[PDB]
Amino acid sequence: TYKAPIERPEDFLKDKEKAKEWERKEAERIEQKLERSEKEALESYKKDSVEISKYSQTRNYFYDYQIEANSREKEYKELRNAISKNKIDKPMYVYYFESPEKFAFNKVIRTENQNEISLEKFNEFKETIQNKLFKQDGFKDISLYEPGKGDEKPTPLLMHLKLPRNTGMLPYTNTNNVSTLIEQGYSIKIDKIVRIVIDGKHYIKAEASVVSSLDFKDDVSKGDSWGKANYNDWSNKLTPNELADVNDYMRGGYTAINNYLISNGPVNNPNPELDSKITNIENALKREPIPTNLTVYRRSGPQEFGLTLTSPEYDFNKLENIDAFKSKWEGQALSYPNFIFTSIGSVNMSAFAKRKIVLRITIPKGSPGAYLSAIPGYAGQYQVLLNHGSKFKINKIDSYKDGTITKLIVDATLIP
Ligand SMILES: NC(=O)C1=CN([C@@H]2O[C@H](COP(=O)(O)OP(=O)(O)OC[C@H]3O[C@@H](n4cnc5c(N)ncnc54)[C@H](OP(=O)(O)O)[C@@H]3O)[C@@H](O)[C@H]2O)C=CC1
Repeated sequence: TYKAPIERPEDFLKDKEKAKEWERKEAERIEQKLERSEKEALESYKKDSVEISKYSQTRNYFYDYQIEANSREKEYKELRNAISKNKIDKPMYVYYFESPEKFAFNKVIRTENQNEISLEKFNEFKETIQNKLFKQDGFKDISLYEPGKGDEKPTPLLMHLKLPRNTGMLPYTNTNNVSTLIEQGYSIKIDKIVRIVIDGKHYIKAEASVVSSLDFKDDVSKGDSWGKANYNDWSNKLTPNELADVNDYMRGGYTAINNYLISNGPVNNPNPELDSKITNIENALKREPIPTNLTVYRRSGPQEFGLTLTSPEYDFNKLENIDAFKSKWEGQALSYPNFIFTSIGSVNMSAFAKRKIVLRITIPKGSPGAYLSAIPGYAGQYQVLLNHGSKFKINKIDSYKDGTITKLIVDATLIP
């Protein structure tokens, strides 16, 4: 067992004194390990925390070149480096106030004036967050103790998150105060909710845990290394016909196959030649299932969400359309009759430049799928192909501006 340079428990609980005392000692310790470029970036964060954090959330959805060209990128990289420089040797429970809207809870838990939360609102929230996984991204300031009478409590919802071992964590001094920065970039599940009391006021204390997954985002190189490490031998695991049908599908056969599946052709107008191809691709995706929890990205178009390019509801530049889309699709299961093309990379691609929906899918361990880019000769970038007839539970929808165009990020989980 590793002896920490500055000893602490996994949870400081309500002990603000010992927490701040440890946070000050560890801010001082890490300061010494930091680079000038990193220290300078931490000074840039103090002043412009909101814009720097908003950037770190949606930076990986732009083109590879737009990332290298952005004036906010070096600052992101340095801050990322400073936090990643101090990975925790053991877990740490962190505390932060969250909006219930972060979990698609559109109802008011309790007003500022109100002290009580009703059983009705408590149970409705529990029903909303239960059996779901929500992605948490971008730079965030967190607390190392449970807030008390004297501390700032901006929402009736308190997140009590267990950050696992090797999580990047950066404690730092900001004038007289001390704070801890995390980059996030993980799936959380809320296991239990408790109605706690802080200074004669009710608060929902959400017990959250990190459900580890691979998320390469814009690091398509690291993902390509992963996919090839696991799927460089996938071709030899298939029968000559399975490989032939997989190659044919990837080399342009996908159009006839997916259109046939979307139109319910196996029932309406059966094509036995296409049915054999489908049977073979599906079996090939079941040979070596996704070995670890893997986050994939899909540039989705309007028809996938019952819309058209001419549809006024697809204009996400009008807020009313984002609200309408969120209302209709949050908490809903999205079925794909066709095989699904996804990438290990979140970056924008030339062929899907106009696609206003980014489908961020969390593939759980053991799901049918394969990294097809481990087979040369395919138009697609860093592809992972998901089985036909897959269901995606949309947990949360977020917007962002890809220049003039407002686009959506749909946080979906592949349902087994
Ligand atoms: N899209 C991506 O993020 C990725 C794509 N690729 C590559 O992109 C190329 C073309 O792929 P792509 O367009 O994604 O392939 P699809 O088979 O998914 O889509 C082709 C057409 O089908 C429609 N469509 C797709 N899914 C549905 C659905 N469930 N219901 C209704 N209509 C649907 C699309 O319309 P609409 O868009 O309006 O729904 C589109 O016009 C291939 O070479 C592939 O390898 C590779 C990796 C990732």
